[PDB]
Amino acid sequence: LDQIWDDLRAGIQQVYTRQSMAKSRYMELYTHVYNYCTSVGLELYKRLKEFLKNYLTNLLKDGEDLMDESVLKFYTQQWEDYRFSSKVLNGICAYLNRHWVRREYEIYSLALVTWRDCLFRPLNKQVTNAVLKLIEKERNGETINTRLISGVVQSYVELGLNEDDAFAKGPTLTVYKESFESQFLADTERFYTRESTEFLQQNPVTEYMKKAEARLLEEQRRVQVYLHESTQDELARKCEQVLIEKHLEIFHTEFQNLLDADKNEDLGRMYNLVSRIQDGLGELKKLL
Amino acid sequence: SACRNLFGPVDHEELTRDLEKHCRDMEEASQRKWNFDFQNHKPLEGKYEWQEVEKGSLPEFYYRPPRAGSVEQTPKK
Amino acid sequence: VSWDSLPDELLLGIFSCLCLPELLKVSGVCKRWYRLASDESLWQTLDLTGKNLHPDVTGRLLSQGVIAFRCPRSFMDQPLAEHFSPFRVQHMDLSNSVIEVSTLHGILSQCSKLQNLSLEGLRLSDPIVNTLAKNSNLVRLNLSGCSGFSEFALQTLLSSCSRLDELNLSWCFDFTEKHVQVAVAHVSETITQLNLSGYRKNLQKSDLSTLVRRCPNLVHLDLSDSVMLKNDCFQEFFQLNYLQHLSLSRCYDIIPETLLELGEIPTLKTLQVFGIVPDGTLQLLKEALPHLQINCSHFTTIARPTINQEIWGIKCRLTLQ
Amino acid sequence: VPDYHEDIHTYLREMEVKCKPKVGYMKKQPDITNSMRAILVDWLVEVGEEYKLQNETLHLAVNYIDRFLSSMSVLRGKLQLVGTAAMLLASKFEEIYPPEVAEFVYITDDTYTKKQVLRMEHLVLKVLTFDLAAPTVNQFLTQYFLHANCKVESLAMFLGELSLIDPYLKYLPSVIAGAAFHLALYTVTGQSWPESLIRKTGYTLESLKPCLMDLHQTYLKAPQHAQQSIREKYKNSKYHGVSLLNPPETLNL
Amino acid sequence: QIYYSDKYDDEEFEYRHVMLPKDIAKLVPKTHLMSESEWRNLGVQQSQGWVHYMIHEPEPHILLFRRPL
Amino acid sequence: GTYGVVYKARNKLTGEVVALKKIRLDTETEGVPSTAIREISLLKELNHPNIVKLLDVIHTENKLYLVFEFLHQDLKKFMDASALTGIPLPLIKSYLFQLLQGLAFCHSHRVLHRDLKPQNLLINTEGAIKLADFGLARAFGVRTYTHEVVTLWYRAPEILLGCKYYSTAVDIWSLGCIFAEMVTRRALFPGDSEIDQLFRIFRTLGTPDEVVWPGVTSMPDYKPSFPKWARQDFSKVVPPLDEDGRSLLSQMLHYDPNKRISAKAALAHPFFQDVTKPVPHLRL
Amino acid sequence: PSIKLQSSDGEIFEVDVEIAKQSVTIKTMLEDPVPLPNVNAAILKKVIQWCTHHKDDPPTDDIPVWDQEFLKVDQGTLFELILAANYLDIKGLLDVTCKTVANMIKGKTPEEIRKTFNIKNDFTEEEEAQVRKENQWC
Repeated sequence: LDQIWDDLRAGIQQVYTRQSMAKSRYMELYTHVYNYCTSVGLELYKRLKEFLKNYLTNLLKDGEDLMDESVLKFYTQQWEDYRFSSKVLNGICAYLNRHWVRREYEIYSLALVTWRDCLFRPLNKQVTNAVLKLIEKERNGETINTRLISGVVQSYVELGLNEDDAFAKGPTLTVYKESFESQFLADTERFYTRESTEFLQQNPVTEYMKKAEARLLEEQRRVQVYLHESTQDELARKCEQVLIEKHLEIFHTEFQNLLDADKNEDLGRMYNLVSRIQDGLGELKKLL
Repeated sequence: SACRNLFGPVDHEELTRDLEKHCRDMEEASQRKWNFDFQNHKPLEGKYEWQEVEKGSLPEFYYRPPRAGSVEQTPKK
Repeated sequence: VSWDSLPDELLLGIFSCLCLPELLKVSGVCKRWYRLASDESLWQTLDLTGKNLHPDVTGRLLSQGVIAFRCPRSFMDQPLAEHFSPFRVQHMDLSNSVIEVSTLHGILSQCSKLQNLSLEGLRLSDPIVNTLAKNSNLVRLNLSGCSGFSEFALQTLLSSCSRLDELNLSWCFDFTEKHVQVAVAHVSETITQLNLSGYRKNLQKSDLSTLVRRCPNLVHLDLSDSVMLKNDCFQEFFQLNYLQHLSLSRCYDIIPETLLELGEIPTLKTLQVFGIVPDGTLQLLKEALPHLQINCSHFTTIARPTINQEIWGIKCRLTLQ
Repeated sequence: VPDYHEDIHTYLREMEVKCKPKVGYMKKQPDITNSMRAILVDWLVEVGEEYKLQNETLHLAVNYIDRFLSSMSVLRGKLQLVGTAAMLLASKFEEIYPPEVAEFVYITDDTYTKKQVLRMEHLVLKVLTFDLAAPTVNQFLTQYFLHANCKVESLAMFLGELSLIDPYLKYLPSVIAGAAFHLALYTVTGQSWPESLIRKTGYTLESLKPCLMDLHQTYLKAPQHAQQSIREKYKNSKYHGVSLLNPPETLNL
Repeated sequence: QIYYSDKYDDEEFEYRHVMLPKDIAKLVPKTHLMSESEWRNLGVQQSQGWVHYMIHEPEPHILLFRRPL
Repeated sequence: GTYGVVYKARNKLTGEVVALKKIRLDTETEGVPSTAIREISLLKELNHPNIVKLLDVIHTENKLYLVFEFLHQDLKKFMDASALTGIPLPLIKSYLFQLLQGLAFCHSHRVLHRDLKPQNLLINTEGAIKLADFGLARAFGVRTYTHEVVTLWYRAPEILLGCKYYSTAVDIWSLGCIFAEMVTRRALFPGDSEIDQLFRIFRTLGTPDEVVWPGVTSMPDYKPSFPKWARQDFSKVVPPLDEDGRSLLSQMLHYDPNKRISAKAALAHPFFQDVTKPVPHLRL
Repeated sequence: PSIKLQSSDGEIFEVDVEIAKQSVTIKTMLEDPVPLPNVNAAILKKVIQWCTHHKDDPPTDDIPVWDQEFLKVDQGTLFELILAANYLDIKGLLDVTCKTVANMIKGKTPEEIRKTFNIKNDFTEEEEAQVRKENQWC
């Protein structure tokens, strides 16, 4: 029908850019939806998809093109608001999900798919690059607004595509793995490889060991407050393979001279480090 | 629901006496016309020649009670 | 009130609480209800146990969208006259029915998504099996007592079918050494349960050896009434690893005593040896290997749909008592 | 096949006059009243329903009750045991799997012992002298129905049983059967007594006028009667629930 | 116990039926009928080729076999 | 051995045949048997030359006495005596006439026998034969009754295929079987069990089908996987019997109950309208 | 707490939140005087009564007798009640109403059913013989 469509579109305009409308309006919208589905709502479904594509493209037109530190405070806000309002919209058109979508596309999933097709824009690489730039404060600086990161992390977790893949099973972190974790790991390796060597070329190895242990504990903590839990193991493996596992000869020399020295405590930290890596102790025991 | 009473229990030995005095009607006529001691399963003096016919004479209805090797082939019996 | 104003979903909700005779009855009310009497959502699971019927009627019913079609011991010895679309039936049971070869060929030349089957006792032929080869998804199968097809047809069938979980090619009374040879040569590699009994003077040593060195996942096996099985066959089974249920009943060429070796296979659970073990000596066998169960399951289980009206755990809703 | 139908009809018409009980018998009883036998027969139909028996059992049981009371008096408390014994007789004669004596000595709330039931059983056999194949209305109705829809029969049996609830004993069972059939046919569809029945049984409408008007008036008075176990029983869909329809106020005879 | 029957045949098949005692008859499956290995396990003793082909509902303790000519 | 006691009486009467029957009644088990009640009530209501008469009923505290009518010999022993000689044709015709008369009377008076067999037919020394064993009688008005009838040797395809209504045409089947039996001194259908019985019936009269028996395929216990036998020539089934008798037997052992002749219809057969009345030739 | 449920004509019935939570539509609306322009007070009161009767459920086919007697009412109200249950999307109530209608259809013939439900027959007198021909095997 037509006369229903105008008021429905106006109401959906109202639900986005939320102003906390009253339940009377919401029942009016629900009653419209129910009334049209009793006379088989393919046409209304098509109109809904069309409208969402239009609105989200228009929103993309504005607010974009910032390249850092403001693509985040824009993207997280827009993603949060859009997710909430789309959840409400799924609440409204609940009669479709029961009687026509059952012969195959749920409204919430359609909205997530459309926002995914907003993700495959420069808005995907820009935000990831800016997050990498912000976490470049691995060195220092308590300016890391964690609310500017956790939002994007959760968004990447959530947007795992689901449109009739199989069904809603649980964690679908495909997009997270293939668009954020790889770059993060590569940058982590690169930065640590640079800084560890430049620090070694200027200092005695004891401070190197201390800094290595400190950075290890820091990078184990960091995941619990920034990133999804299915990341700790690989990050630990890579940071160990970089901070240690590639200066073993220096470890052997310092091992010899610390046996020439009189520290039984760097003993323990050295043991913990070398135990963190595979088969190290054999070279430690053999020269021992 | 159908488990109902109408009047409560009533005396019973008067019922027994009444019914047995009722049953004392087939005691004079039974002896008269059939001259057989039915209550005692005994015959009587006569007028009806009582015998005990052998079982094989009359048809049975009158006394019927109420109601490597070990091959796979065929071994005859 | 004009109840013809109800929406389709509510009408289906109402109809989905009926029984087959009444659902048939309400079909003749008005054209809309006639439409809704066949809407591919009420006709999930049908049942026609022993009810005589006619090939066109059964074809129309299957085309309506049947999934679990159970029709054992019903007779259809009449010609099929109409064409259809490829069917959607998945669990087709036709055991023991007196049916004609042409009718069975016609009905089987339509189904192609067959996930399961059973053709017990029937008589088959070359076009039958050739058409049956298309079902590249047969989890199970059964051909017990069937007879008529040829070696080339058998090998083509078994080559075409690969995912086959359980096979039961038993007791066919026209096989030869060639048939059993090609069977063991071309059987798939996934067989969990297999039965090859009956072939007394046709199952030979090289055959069993080829079978055991081809398929390593036999969980249930039986070779009853095989008269050429020996000690090396026993060690052939020792090469097998998951044989939880064996039966060599009436294998006349075998002494009772070598059977004690069988318990040395770890994962065995049962052994049915009717015919060879004389009386009394069964207690000897039990005490010799008391970690088993000897002569306790009289009847097979390999792809028999029913062992209780439920076909393969699926329950039929549309029925005729 | 009609090879025997008319012969059986004639034979039944002959039998029905031999087993007809006395009409004025009721006053002879010192401490029983027609209202009391009405309560007893109501209990009786309740029992017959709850055990899932046949109505011909009820008709034979009430016939034995009548031919026993009309030929023998008894004190107050024994009507219940007499009714139970009549039920046993009718069930054993007719119904396929008769209930046992235990159920009947139970449904009386265990008020009497089994042996007294056996003794009064002997008694009822004695007075009846083993004459139990009596004719009743239902056979006549079933014969009539051959000359129609299930509702007609349900109403007809309804009227007949309402009649046997308690002034009709003047009429013969064939008479009551015919009057009930005609009235029920008129009530359900307005059709009149066909000519084939007049040919067969010889009855005409005028010969059955008095019982017909008695059935009409008692049908009117029935819904307000003090007892309606028959009404609630025929409320069931098995009988098409036809006990709830309106008693026509005036006929078009 | 196991009582066999004589052979009665038509122009194309030849038949036989077999009775069972209570203990043996209590075993028969009421869903599917059997095969030669099955009833030989039961305890029938006869030739090669007889096919079990019918169940009679009123009396389950009777089996019916046939085999071609 | 062969326990029991009987009694007679012969004083002054033309119909002087009497015999006493006593039936035990256990004091507290169901009381009077249903068979006893059906027997007595259905028997003291019939009177006919071709039917045993009941004279009195005596009911004690724990026993029952029935003053039946004595008679000489039944049929089983009589045929066994003449098993090698055969039975004279006029005697057969007279016996069949009396049997048909008795059946016509019993079925007119709404009584079903359902238990006819030669062991329950009693003959006199003058050729008169009378029925007996009215313990299985039931007064039919047709409803669904009891699903156990005469005997596997003399049942009918109505009951064997488990039909629901078995109105009064089964006695005709039993009578036909008895008639052919005494004619050939061989029971036509010597069944081992119901399946053997059905297979024998088919072997003699061919496999039933819709053409022969309308609505046969829908019977509760039909399975078209039955053997495909053909109706043999009716002649060698009953050799010593003529053409007209063959016609009567063929229209008296017809499958369909509706196409099976009744009693009074059978009374008018040519074969049958020729009527004699001889006396039995051997001791009774 | 409680909610002010307003019918199509203002019959505001204040009802416990845990009672209205039974209806899925109201549940989701509350998740994030309310008029329901498709239900009048007559049906709404009966719905509230039923929900209060089933408010503490655990959460043929053994129809509860309470509902059965509650359903012992005439046709038009049953029709309106089924529509209201669908509109508010309450599982058990819609299920029991559907089952009752089903059992009430059981038994009758096409003529009787067509008569009682005010169903307008069409395309008949020439094809019903054919459609019955499609159904001998019943």
